[PDB]
Amino acid sequence: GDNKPADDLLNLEGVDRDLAFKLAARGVCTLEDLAEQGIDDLADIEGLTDEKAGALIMAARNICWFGDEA
Amino acid sequence: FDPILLRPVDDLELTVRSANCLKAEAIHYIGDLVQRTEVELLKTPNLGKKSLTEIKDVLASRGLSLGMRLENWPPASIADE
Repeated sequence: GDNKPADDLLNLEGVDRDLAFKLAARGVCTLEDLAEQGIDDLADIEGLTDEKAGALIMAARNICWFGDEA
Repeated sequence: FDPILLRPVDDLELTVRSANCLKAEAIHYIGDLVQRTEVELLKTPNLGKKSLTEIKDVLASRGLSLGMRLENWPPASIADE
């Protein structure tokens, strides 16, 4: 599966195309799916660190919970 | 002193995964859970979407995660002993 990152995950701030591809390789496709992943699930990829992986989880979740506000 | 708070998050009938989430923050006694508000916890990645569900289950008992605030931890009930 190409596992291409959705515009939401690719348009996520703090993440580059390379990081978006690695995260998408885990079946994740939309920024929301990325939030579903946990810091332990992000550790699966060495490119992502437990600290960087957690920062991406809250960032993605914040976009969904705070998505109502521009 | 609420016995659910004194009990170790590991004692939670839920799988260790539930306690592993909060425990990951250096928490061993559910009491610390009431010390921090769920919001402060939802602001951390250490928690997983599934972990949140387990919290709601225990929160249903209203015994822990009631948004309480403790100056230290041991309530007048525990007293010196």
